[PDB]
Amino acid sequence: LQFLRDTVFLRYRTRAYRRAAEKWEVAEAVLDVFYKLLKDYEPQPEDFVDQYVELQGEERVAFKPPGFSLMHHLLNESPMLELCLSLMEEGVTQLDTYAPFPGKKHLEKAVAYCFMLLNLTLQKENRFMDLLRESHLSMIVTPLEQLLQGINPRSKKADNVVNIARYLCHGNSNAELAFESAK
Amino acid sequence: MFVARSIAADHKDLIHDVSFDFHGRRMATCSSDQSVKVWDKSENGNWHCTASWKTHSGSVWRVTWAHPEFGQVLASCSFDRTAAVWEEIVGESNDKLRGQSHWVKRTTLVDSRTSVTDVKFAPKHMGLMLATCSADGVVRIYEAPDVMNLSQWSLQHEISCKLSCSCISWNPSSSRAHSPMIAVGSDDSSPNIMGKVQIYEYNENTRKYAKAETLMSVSDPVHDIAFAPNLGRSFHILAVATKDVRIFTMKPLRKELSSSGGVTKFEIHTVAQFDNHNSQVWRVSWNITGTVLASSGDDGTVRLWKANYMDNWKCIGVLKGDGNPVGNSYQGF
Amino acid sequence: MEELDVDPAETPIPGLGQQNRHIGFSWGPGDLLLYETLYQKQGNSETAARCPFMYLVRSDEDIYSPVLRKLFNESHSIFVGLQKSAEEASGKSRKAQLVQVSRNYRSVLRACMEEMHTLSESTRETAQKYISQISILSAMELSWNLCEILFIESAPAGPLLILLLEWVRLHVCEVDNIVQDVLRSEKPTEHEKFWDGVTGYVLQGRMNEARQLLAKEASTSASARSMCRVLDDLLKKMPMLHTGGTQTLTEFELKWQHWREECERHLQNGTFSSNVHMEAVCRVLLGDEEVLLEKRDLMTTWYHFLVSRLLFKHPTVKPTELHFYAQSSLDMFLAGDSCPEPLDNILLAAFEFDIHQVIKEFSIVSSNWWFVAHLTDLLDHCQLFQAHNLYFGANMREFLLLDYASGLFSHHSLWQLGVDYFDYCPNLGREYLKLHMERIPLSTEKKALKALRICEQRQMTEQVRSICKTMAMQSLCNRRLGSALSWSIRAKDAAFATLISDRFLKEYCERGNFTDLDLIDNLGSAMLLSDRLTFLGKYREFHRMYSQEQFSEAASLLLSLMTARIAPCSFWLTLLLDALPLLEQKQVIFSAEQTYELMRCLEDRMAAKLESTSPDEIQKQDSSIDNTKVEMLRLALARNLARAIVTEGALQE
Amino acid sequence: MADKFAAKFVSHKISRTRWRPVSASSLQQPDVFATGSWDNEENKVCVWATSDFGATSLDEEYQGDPKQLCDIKHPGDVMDMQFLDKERIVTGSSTGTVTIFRHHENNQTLSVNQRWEQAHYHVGSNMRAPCTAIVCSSPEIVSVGEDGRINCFRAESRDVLRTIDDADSSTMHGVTFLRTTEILTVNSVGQLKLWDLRKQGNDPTQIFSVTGERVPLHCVDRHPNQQHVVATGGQDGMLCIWDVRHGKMPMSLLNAHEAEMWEVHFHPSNPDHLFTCSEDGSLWHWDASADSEKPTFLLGGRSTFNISRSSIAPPNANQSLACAWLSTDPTKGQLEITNLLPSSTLSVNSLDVLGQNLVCGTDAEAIYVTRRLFS
Repeated sequence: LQFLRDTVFLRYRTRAYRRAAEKWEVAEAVLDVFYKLLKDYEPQPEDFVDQYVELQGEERVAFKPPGFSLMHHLLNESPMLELCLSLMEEGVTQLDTYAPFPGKKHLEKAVAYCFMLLNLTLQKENRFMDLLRESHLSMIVTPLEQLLQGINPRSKKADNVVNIARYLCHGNSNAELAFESAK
Repeated sequence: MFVARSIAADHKDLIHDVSFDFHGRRMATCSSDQSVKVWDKSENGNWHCTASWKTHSGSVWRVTWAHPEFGQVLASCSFDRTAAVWEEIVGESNDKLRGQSHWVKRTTLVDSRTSVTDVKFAPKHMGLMLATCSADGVVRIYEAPDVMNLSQWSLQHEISCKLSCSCISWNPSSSRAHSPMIAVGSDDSSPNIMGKVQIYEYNENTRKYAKAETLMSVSDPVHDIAFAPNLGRSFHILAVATKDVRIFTMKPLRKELSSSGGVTKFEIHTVAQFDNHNSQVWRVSWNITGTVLASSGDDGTVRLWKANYMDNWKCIGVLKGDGNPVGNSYQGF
Repeated sequence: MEELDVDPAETPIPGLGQQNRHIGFSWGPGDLLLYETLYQKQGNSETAARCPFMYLVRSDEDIYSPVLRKLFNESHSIFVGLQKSAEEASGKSRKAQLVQVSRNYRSVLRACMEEMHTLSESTRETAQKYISQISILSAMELSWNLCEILFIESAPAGPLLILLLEWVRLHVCEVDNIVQDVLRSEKPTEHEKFWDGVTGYVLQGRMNEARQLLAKEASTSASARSMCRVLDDLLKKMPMLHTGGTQTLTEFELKWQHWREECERHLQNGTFSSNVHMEAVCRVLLGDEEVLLEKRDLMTTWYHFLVSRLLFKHPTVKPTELHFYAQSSLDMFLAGDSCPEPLDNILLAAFEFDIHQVIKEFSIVSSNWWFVAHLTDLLDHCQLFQAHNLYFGANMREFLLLDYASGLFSHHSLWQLGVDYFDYCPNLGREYLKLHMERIPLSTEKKALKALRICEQRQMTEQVRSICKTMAMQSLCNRRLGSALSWSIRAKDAAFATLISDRFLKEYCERGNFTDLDLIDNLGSAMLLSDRLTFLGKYREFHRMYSQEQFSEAASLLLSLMTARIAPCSFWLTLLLDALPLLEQKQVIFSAEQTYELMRCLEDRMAAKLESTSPDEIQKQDSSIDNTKVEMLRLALARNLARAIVTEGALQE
Repeated sequence: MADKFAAKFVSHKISRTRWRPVSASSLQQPDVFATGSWDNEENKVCVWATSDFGATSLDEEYQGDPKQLCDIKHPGDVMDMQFLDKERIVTGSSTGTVTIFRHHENNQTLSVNQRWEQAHYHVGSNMRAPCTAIVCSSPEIVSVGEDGRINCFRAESRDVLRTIDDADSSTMHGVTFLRTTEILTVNSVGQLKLWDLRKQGNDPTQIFSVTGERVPLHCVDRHPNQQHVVATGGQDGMLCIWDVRHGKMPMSLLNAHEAEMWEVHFHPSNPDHLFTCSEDGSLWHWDASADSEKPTFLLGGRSTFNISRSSIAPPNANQSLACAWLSTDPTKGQLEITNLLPSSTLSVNSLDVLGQNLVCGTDAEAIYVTRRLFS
């Protein structure tokens, strides 16, 4: 998890590349793997107790589950939102140019997986918010409204609405993406 | 607030003088035990005995130091009718600060047969020279042309100021067209001898050191003379410690050609003639900047004056050697 | 500043007396080193013990406090800001930034006071020194506020009155303690000093609390409601700031006279016969100070007495009248209780102006160069000069600058903010800084960098080269290369360059060959420093040249080496030895004429060395072998040249 | 500046680089340097000679290829290398064995010497939490990290000398100097601890909630003008400038955006030049962080356009207001940024700006050298 949080999603697009399809393929594969992992993982109510090892003096640190740690990181301040915004901006700048590129399907799959991940995280938080009020030592959880309305160092606002509007202008095959956005 | 005690040093006999390096930290002493001790005051607040070794067998008196930029040498005066120079040689390279260091005798100052007065250094400008004097009135100037051989002392100047020279002070040049000045105060052990202060200049037309001007006013045996530090001016200030507090000012009048050939028209004005000590003075010393004057006496009294605004010196610090220092006055900054 | 100085100093030494000793002096960066010795004195004594306890005497002993270092830091910051901002006069904006700087200094001094009070209540022994310095700095703050409200911003009737009102409110903090003691002791609604607290609250202009106190007194009593209502009506009739200042001074004076005459009428009507407290309050409000003269023990000091007289019977103050009333109050206070202090005289002088005389008096009482230099710069930056504030006795500005520079140079590391002092000196500050920095070492980085930068800006390289040669010799002591070359380039020396060249040549002769040819090839190959340095560089490059082997350039470079004639014969011998395989091939580079010209120059130099001394005969016993090798090589060269001449003749024929 | 278009292709990554202890000068730099690379061929420390000097050396123009002198493998990962005296190379390792060599300064050869071992201490199991920051006071070495342990050693030492483990076991991150014996440490929690080699005096009680947050910082360095002035940059997004002489006092807080603040660097001669290498973004050089505002520096940044061949200074005339180092209130952005990227997607990991000679070791198997950055 530490390797995937340090190396991946930090140095995977702005590196020495001689082909434009390499970054697209890397991003698509990473997003698909992360979506599959988050869909296979399921938070259990038993993960809220103090997981402190106490077996014959085996005093260790709080060995939190990797999926729970990833969920807490995505709930608090994380660069995943900025990465998704940059990916949406790149997709808009690729779609408004209208050029035969083999990365349109990869971009569509990536944004669909991102929308599915957002829906899954929201559905999980809908039931996680009830088990956090009774658990000892709660974490810092922020709602999706604040993350969507946060200020970005580009136009003092979020470009999500701009990307959604440009999707309707370039609407050649984004029906499923518009449906996921409406959901 | 000062941690003052009643005993210091480790010399059992009569301690003569001390000296300190221009860079600080390092010090040295000269007493009657025929053994000089060099101390190193660390940053922790203590000064331990770094080294102690014999040097002279006839009561070492004065001690001089030099800057490390031209060579860390030590020239001391003694009453054994001779004098030598000590050096500090270190080994190894520069792996763990400095390696093993030791005191050595690279060379011995020759041409010493009578009582050596002062053999301190000289200002650079035209080269770092060494002035050797005695109690006969002959001043020699030695130079070191070989930077790798510290034993070479080429004799290029030998002046005969007559009488019996005691103190010698230097005044460097202020620009590229100025010549160094040398003041010589004699001590013939007779106040009835008129004329004890001599002035010597570096004449560019003769390339030697002729008598620039003389002074027949001071006839008492001169004990110490000290020039003021050059601040880019034409006039100069001099402090003559003999039997009272004497401070004179030398002003130029004709320092050009034609009107001033081999001599220079300089007017000497007595700007301070005090005698509040009711005795006599020994040595006089100036501050590193030119604002504090320090002197002592034979009765065990130390008097320190400071500058004001009218080029006058008034007693600010009065210390009693045998008694206790009385008074308290600290202005501050 | 008089002709006479001050009294003798030097604290007494716990001991001595019975023994005969002496104390000698040693100079230093403003710190005198005193040592006990047995020189000429009145008696004789010996037998002393050793103990590391040096005597360091200095006037900068106050720098050991953590507050003074911060004070110097912010003072340097404000000084740099003022010196960089005072380059274009305007007037209104100038006074605005001056008031802003004054408020910043006020906040800084308040923070310093609170932190030093914290340190004082943390400490125990130094409480006397702490309260003494607190008192002297409070007097300094009083003088600063006075000069700021007088000379910095000359305000007429109204603004200056409000300034003095808030100054008195900030300086007086005893009415709150009196009210607290009244509330604590006995009942909180009645006491013996409640009327005194009410009078103090009324005098301080705190009507918001005076009304509440009057209401509490009326609720406690049973026949004081009418008196409290009359007092409230009188306070309402009393004009404030909306009547004068920005309106009409004549109307303000008329309203003040009307209020005064109404108070006199209310006092003389007869309703103030009862209640000795309110009667005394009304009598004090008129102008009679009998109660004040009776209870002067509670009236603090004559400063507050004078400001109370000004608030009472002085609607408009005149400078001469102000000084007259000040000396009258001083006399009437001394007639009741003496005060052997110079603070009243200093304040009287500050009232009677003469800034130079006040500065001289403060200097002869307790010297403080920082504040006087700051106030001098402040009054000089206003572009206003009068014939009563000119500096006398040498140059006061230069003297204060030198004192401020020495105050920092007397310590280590803290002498960083002293280089900016000499940015406006007429070619004297450079020498003053040199006389201080030519004796102490420089082992820092940014400090020496800034020093070299300001030196190359002022165009003076004497001490620059003096330090560069020391750095070069220190590098040669460890046998450096790149650093030594950089120092030689920066210094443009000659003797040290020859020394390091001879050292490199000796190292090459001892090692047989040279391997550090690229360590000294980073700053050169173009800038001809000197002949021997150019020859060393050309030999270092000839190394690689004959390593790659090229006949034409090798012949040209060996011709240059032979024409140089500034090298020992040991190098030329090896050159002539190893330049034969490169010439064995049939070439036409440099004809036989020039080749044998170089050969004859070499043999002439060899014969000259023979006639002078010996060709390394006392060092090695290979002279015969070298001679035989030279003979056989010159024979082979003659054969090759004859063959080349034959071929050239056959080709030309 | 003096950025051209030539760029060599040298496949050699660089993690950090130390130089010879230059005295009485901070702009001038030697030509031989010990580079602790992340992975040239493997994790090791090499010696490279070029022509780096102060105020741009004469020989070797643009694009200078260094030359390898001696290579010595280093066990673990290199994160801190400081020169103690003159011939001492102390390198920290992630495995817990801090290596020390007494290499020859003139022979251009590294000599294997001593190692301080035992850096991870735990009862029950084992947790790898060694020391990260290493400072040298000459002849003293102090190592700290995210563990609370303080490892103090003197010259010529092979084993442990002082292991300070106070009750306030914080998580130190970066170290900085103050003068000749005082050292400040920025921890990974948002606190500062200033001590003096004479007596250890920890005091991490400086929490700021209004006008400047206390997010765990990262790197810290000193200003060319006034050695006491320091600058700290971390995850807070604010290059906080402080005028600390013995107590924590701020001065300027520039709200940086789209950055991480991993390694801060200053430029001598002209102290108004600051660089900040990070991992969140491309290449950009700040020009108005600690100072006020310098015109003629926009029209670039991030990865668009480029401003070089000219370093326009603010006009100096007859002003009436003070203009110096002043930039508080963390509400600004990126004022006056100089784009150093040649409009190409690159991943850099080290940038040393010791003087006018900039050296950029990147992960894209390339090198970048700028001889002048102020003219």
